[PDB]
Amino acid sequence: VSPPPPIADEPLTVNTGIYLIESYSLDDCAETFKVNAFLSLSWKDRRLAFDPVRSGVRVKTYEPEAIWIPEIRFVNVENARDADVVDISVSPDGTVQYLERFSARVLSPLDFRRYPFDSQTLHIYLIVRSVDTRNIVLAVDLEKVGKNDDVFLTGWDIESFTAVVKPANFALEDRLESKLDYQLRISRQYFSYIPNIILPMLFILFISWTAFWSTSYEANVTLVVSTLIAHIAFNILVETNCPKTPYMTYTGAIIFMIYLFYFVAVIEVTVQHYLKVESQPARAASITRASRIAFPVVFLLANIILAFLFF
Amino acid sequence: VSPPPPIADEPLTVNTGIYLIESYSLDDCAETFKVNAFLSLSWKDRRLAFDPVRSGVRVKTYEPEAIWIPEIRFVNVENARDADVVDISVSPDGTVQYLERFSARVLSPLDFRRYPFDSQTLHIYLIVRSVDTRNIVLAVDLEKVGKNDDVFLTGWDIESFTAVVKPANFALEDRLESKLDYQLRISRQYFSYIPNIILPMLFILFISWTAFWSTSYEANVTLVVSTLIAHIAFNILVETNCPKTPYMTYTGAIIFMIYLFYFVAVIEVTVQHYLKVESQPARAASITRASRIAFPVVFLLANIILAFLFF
Amino acid sequence: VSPPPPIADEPLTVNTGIYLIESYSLDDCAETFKVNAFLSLSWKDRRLAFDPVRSGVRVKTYEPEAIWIPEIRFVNVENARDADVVDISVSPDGTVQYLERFSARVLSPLDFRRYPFDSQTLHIYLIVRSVDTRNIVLAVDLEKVGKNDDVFLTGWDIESFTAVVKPANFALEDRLESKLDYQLRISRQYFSYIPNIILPMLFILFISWTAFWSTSYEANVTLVVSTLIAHIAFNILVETNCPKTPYMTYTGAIIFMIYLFYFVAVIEVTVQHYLKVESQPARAASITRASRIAFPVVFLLANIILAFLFF
Amino acid sequence: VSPPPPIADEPLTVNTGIYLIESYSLDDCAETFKVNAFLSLSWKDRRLAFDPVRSGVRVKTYEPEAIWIPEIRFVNVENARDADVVDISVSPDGTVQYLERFSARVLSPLDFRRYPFDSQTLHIYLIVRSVDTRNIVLAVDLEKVGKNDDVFLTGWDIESFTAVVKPANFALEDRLESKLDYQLRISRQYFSYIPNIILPMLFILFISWTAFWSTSYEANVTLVVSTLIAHIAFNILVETNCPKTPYMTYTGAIIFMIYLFYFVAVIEVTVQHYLKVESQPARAASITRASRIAFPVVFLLANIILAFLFF
Amino acid sequence: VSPPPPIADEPLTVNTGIYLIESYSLDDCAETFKVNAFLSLSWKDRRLAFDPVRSGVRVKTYEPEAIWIPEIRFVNVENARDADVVDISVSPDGTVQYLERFSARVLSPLDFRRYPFDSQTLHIYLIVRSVDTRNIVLAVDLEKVGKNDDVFLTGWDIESFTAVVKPANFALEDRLESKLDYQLRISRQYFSYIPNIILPMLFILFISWTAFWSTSYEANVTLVVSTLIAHIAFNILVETNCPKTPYMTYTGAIIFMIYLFYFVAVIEVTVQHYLKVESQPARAASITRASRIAFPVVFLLANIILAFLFF
Ligand SMILES: CC(C)c1cccc(C(C)C)c1O
Ligand SMILES: [Cl-]
Ligand SMILES: [Cl-]
Ligand SMILES: [Cl-]
Ligand SMILES: [Cl-]
Ligand SMILES: [Cl-]
Repeated sequence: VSPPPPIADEPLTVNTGIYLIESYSLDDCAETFKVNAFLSLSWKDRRLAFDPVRSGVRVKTYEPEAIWIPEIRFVNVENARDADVVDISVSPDGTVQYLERFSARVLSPLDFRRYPFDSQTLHIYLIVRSVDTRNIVLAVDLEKVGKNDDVFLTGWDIESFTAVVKPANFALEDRLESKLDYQLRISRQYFSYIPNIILPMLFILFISWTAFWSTSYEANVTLVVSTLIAHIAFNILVETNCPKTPYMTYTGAIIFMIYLFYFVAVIEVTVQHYLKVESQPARAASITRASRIAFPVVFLLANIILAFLFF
Repeated sequence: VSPPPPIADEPLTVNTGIYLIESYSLDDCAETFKVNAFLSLSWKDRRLAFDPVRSGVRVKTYEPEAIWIPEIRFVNVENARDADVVDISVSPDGTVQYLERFSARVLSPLDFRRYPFDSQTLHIYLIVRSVDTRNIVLAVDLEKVGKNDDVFLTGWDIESFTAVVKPANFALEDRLESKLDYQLRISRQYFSYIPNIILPMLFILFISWTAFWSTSYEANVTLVVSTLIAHIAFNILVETNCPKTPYMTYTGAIIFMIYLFYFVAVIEVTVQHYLKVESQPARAASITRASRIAFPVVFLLANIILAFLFF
Repeated sequence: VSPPPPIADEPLTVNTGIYLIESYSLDDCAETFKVNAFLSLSWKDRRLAFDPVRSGVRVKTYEPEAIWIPEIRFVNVENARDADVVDISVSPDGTVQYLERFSARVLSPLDFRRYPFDSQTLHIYLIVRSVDTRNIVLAVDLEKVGKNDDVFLTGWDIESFTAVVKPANFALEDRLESKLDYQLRISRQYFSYIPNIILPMLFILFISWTAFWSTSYEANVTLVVSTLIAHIAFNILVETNCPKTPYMTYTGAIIFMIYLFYFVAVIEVTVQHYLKVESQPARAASITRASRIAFPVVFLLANIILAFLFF
Repeated sequence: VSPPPPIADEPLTVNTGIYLIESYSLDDCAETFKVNAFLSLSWKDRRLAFDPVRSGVRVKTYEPEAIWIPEIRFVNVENARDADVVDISVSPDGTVQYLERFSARVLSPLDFRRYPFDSQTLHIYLIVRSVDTRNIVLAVDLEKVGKNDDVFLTGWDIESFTAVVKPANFALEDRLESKLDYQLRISRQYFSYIPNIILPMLFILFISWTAFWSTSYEANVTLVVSTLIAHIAFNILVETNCPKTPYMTYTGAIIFMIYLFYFVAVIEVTVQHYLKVESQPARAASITRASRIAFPVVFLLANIILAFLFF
Repeated sequence: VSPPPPIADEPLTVNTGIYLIESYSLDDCAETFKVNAFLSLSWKDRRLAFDPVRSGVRVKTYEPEAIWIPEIRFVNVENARDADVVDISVSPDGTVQYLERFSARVLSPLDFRRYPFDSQTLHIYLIVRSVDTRNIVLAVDLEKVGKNDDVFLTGWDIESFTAVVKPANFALEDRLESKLDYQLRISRQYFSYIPNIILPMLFILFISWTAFWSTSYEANVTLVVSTLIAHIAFNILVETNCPKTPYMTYTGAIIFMIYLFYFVAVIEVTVQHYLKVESQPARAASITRASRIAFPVVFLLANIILAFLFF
């Protein structure tokens, strides 16, 4: 229980590897996701070297307490990881082969600007603090990085689980720290978004536009205002249950634009009636007639503009 | 505390068995369910063999620390299982009989495509990682698999708890892994759906269809739009409180179709009025007259089509 | 640390007793409840007997580790109970007197068929698995079963805390099990239900029935449909927040019947108008006049029928 | 690790004291509140007496394991308290000075009858069970009982933290129990109630009363019914999120009375119209004229009656 | 062990420093936030002094058990912090350099008076209780206080992480206490508030004001009342999900004022109609004409007054 000594001035290279067993509980609101994975660590400790002939065994198994193990920690975890040592094995030269199974709630931010057509890169940061006697540097064993084929996130297509092989070495509180980046690339698999959210919302908006084919101010007030209540009630029904996002999203803009369309529709209805009351049914009829094309066209173009702006 | 040695080159067969005591907290949203069960393990360690004459005892009881126990883990659990060793018993030949009581929150995906007439297969995966000295393989003792008769999940019929006797042996990180599949088959209790959800949502839709027996555009706008609000408010009332499902479900389609029916009903109402204003009460009356049969018939057929498509 | 030996062939009788200190968090939805209680165990271990004269002491206090204690477990608990040994005391003849303080989230199903006029029987099942050497049977010490007078569940009258003195001995995985049933009888506090839920729901229904005193189809459509929205919004306001119950409840039936009454009221309104439009104000007036008595009477009788059926 | 022996037949007096560091998470629904506090215990165990000359030290510090500490427990806590021993100090005479820092979710019932003008007395019950060798009695050290000035509960004024100095010694399961009552007196902060809840609810109700200045049955149906929906939606907006209270509260009564006022207003509207249709516009006008004063006056009086009844 | 001895009469100075690694789960409702940070402690224990020449080593590493470490605690944490000792290092003069990684749910009150244009100062209070042998005082090592650049709280700009260098030394239960204040200054990201909350809420209000351009009492009742329902439904849609704030906020006032504006708008509508019915269309027209400017102007000024009052 002291770090291994350097042959020359070299730092201790710890070979890492994360193998995802299970990925679950991705909370879009909290920006967290839970993982069940294997963490494999490998380093050279000469104090533990042995001759396979005079020992008989080709590999020696140790208990965590018995030998020096580097203090590897996760940077972005909520509570400290729940680890269980699976195996520790020493090869004749002194190469330790550590493997543990852990579960962790990882904090990784999410970008909803392009929701529900968004892709995310989830991060798992590995860190090691360099000791008094010698410096510790992390390295990636690509043979020890992967994920089980069964690894799923409902409503997401899991593209890849890879690691940024070059560690980000830096000084923190007068000591060296080696930081490794493991990336989980996921893209939204939301198909049912169209018939469940977009299409009913659009039907309600269209229902308001039928007031451009009526002259009954009482039926028109009922149309635009009652559809505005329906629109809001529908949005309470399909609510993301997430706090408001500080930035403007694609879907956020569309919804804003829809509120603006209900507003402008009321203006038209109000004008059409006022012109009729002021015995000017020529202007009242022309406005209503224009609105029949004006509303769908402006809506269609404004959506094309937004879609272009976000994607 | 070292694995038992092989007679010849054979792997160590560990006989498993899960006996469900309690099943609870099935979360449709989270795709999780909690379990209280017995995990019985049984293997042969010759180092432990005894003569009942020299020992006096017909069976020897050990403490977990005293003997070598295989590291059996669950694949799909959220946090590591809460285990309590009930009993460890060695028979004269060296056959170990381990039994522990555990509780675990198991992650198993759910298929809502046929909801609320759906059946689900809940999974409990047992795994063992092969050691340095020898390979470990899992096997099922069918006498040690079952469930208490009292075992219940409110709103589900618990059909069976069985295990896929042939383990899925595979290589992972240069070591053999032996995986076992325990399946909990449950089917839903869909009767209260009819009076609680289907019938009221239907009454609301029918209330809209009474606009095919009226010529009052003001009363008809009120009918279709106000029932559309009622429909949405009712759906907020019977809300599954689950995130939206990425795939299209049977119930999802019906609801979509209902929104489309409210849309088409507004088109009819609008047309009826426009033809009536444009002094064409022949076409206005004929359309309304058709709609009286057109709407119920198309609805009935479209539902028959969907029911056939999903089931 | 081995079970006590039998004088003859008799099984070991462990005398149990649960004393409720606190009862809390009764979750109607989850079908669980939390408890703080004392669990008192008493058995005869001769290996521990002593002469009070030679020992000069009445009773000898032991530490849990020092002596053999039977593995008593709860059948219906979520996580394993949080136990704290209060006292272990041996009398001269070897009668052990164990007492521990525990807290447990107990899973006990609930029957809402007669809600909110329901009574429930909460269960706490104690179990012991018989060992290799000898069989263990549970017994009830009635002097050690009770509850503190301060024991409360908000919204329930706590009737009794008693135990089914005869244990349910049965075989499980070729070993004997001794199961004891502790019952907590609670009845509901239904008074605030009348002014808070029943009466406003009834006022909303009556408001719709005023359409039987009007001939204005526009005012009548507004009446029945707007009260149908009010009814739903009120139900969202008084929502049980519980997943839907798979079975039909008393309150479930009443609400279903209310939805059917809103439906039939729309039929009347529609008919009355159609007959008036078809210049038949004799039938239109007679139907409306009947409905003024038909609706309250049928509602009153249909309730009487339901109340009789459930109680 | 055995209780201290009595000089004469006296019981062991343990001097207690709770000092609130932080109070938080007061859940009105759950009737629980969380606390961070110091629990100071002091008793004389002569077995621990030392000579300051032979020891060098004027006070000796011990580890919890090393000496006999009385088993002090909380009666009304959800899970067992999270304790951390801060200091254990013995002075030559054998006087032990224990101090711990604990956090606990305390269950104390709440009386909402006078909400939001209510005051509550939160309880923290300390208990000690007497042993075989000698009886243990709790006592209060008033110098060791208080609260930090920073101690806050959002929306409450924290009046006092005091203890009922006379313990409630009683027999339980043939052993003596000494109980101590610590009381946290809090009163509510109710000013934002008026503008946030009471006033908008009253504006909506007044909006309905404008139907006493109109003869349009269609505008009047819309007024009373649409305000009844608004009233309900507003109540969903300001919802306490608490299960229904089994007893009738002050606020509960006001809301009930408001529902009754919407009901009676519909009766007026219905009557006024029926009398007008039955060509009796003398009675129709007189009723409406009365209602203009009848409704505000009866409402004002009925509230005065209720306020008097509850306070 | 035992505290270090003083050279002269001086108190023991413990040099503290908190380095935020992760900040997450800021709950505006619960007035709590979670943190992952390093806690660095440093004091001089002469008992540990050594000669680097005689020792060979320039620094000695110890295990927590081996040496005296001061009991540093947090004042405002929910449960006791989850700590893991990273490193303990003694320099030849006996200066201990302790470093641990902890995670804690910190309770810090929030002031919503200026929401959503608010800034908050989150607190982390460090405390040490003075022992009998000697007094302990906390000090800040400014080189050891900071935050990772990646440290984020969604929807907030993290301004600074600093400590109030002068500790709050005070007496508590006849012992000295040294308190340090660590402050996390955050300001809100209010831009998405305008398009998401302020603008749609405003449109809904303007929709009501169109009743000043209509004489149809039926269309006007529908306008003001239906927009009042829309306003409430929209507020249920954008709900903070936070318990009501005991104090009056800026947004609280605006919303109250909006409810008052819906009320006054109904008064106008009612008056305009009553004057028209009482054949006084001169006053009816003049009021409506004034309201067209009166409502926007008074609203604009009243908002200017409020904005000035809060900011
Ligand atoms: C006036 C009447 C036809 C009406 C129109 C719009 C909305 C509602 C409800 C949702 C308040 C309504 O009752
Ligand atoms: Cl970690
Ligand atoms: Cl596991
Ligand atoms: Cl248990
Ligand atoms: Cl406790
Ligand atoms: Cl702490």
